[PDB]
Amino acid sequence: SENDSIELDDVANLMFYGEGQIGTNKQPFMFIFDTGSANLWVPSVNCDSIGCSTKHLYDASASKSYEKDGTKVEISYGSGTVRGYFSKDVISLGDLSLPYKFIEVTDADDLEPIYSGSEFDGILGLGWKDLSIGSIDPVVVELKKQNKIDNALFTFYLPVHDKHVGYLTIGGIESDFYEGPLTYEKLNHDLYWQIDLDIHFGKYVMQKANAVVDSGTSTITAPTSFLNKFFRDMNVIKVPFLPLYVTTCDNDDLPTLEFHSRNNKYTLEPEFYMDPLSDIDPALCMLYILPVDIDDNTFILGDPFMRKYFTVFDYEKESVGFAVAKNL
Amino acid sequence: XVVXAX
Repeated sequence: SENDSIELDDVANLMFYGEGQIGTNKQPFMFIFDTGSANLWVPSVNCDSIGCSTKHLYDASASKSYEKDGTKVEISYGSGTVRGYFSKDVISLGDLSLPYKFIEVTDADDLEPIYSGSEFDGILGLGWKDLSIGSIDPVVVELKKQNKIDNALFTFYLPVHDKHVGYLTIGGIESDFYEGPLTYEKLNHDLYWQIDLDIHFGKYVMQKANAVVDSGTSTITAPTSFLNKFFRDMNVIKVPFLPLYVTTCDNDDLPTLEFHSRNNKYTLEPEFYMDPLSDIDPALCMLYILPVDIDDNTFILGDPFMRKYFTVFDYEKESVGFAVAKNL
Repeated sequence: XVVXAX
């Protein structure tokens, strides 16, 4: 049905870019449609921070739909922190436009080495209102109210390493994205799209561990203790600091990650968090399982999982839509 | 990579 899929342009399969637009002159912007956060920001012409010299900086004075605020804010992600000040304007995402309260970053120095070396200009959240800094009603939630799209929900379909594109459809569930079945899980809370799963792969079972489906995380995630015993086996190598372990790809002891909620079980095979590391001898590949510690035992199910199952997000259904992405 | 809010 009628909607609007925002083509996300993959990068080494560990982050994907979209094409946002702000203001009347429709100032273009390479965004990251992230669900781990619920705030939209763009670097301001006032961003005197180096990692800003190499990108599209928003220019208020060039937009007639630019409303002033100026309240200062911060936003802490895993890759760093950014700071600037509130402003409001007409944001565009494909065939849809809407007046949204967003942020103009002025300070991004904290987001290095990530920012200064990537291609996205800013971030556009997609999480829940109570996770946003400011209690900003979520973009997609908004376009629902204003009777602008079939349903209040978006869709995530990503390619692998390369192969083909990926899309972010806002509104309705495009069925050409998954093969057959589609199951739904409640939510624990309305922050990050989070569920109550029993995460495990080896003999490491954990009850109701918090699992956050995240488009903005490029790696899966378990805490330190839950991983220190990961070397209990897995002759995984630890290349110097950053970004994570690298192992041999024809190994034979790497356990299909098992994620299962009572209603249904989701399984992830090694093939998902491997390779390339080819030119650098094609018999080696990167693990792609980082040790991240949030609050409690929070597991970050990022791309790898979304790389297997085509996902559906809905504020209305108030849950996530899991189902095998269809490599077609 | 990136691990997008805390």
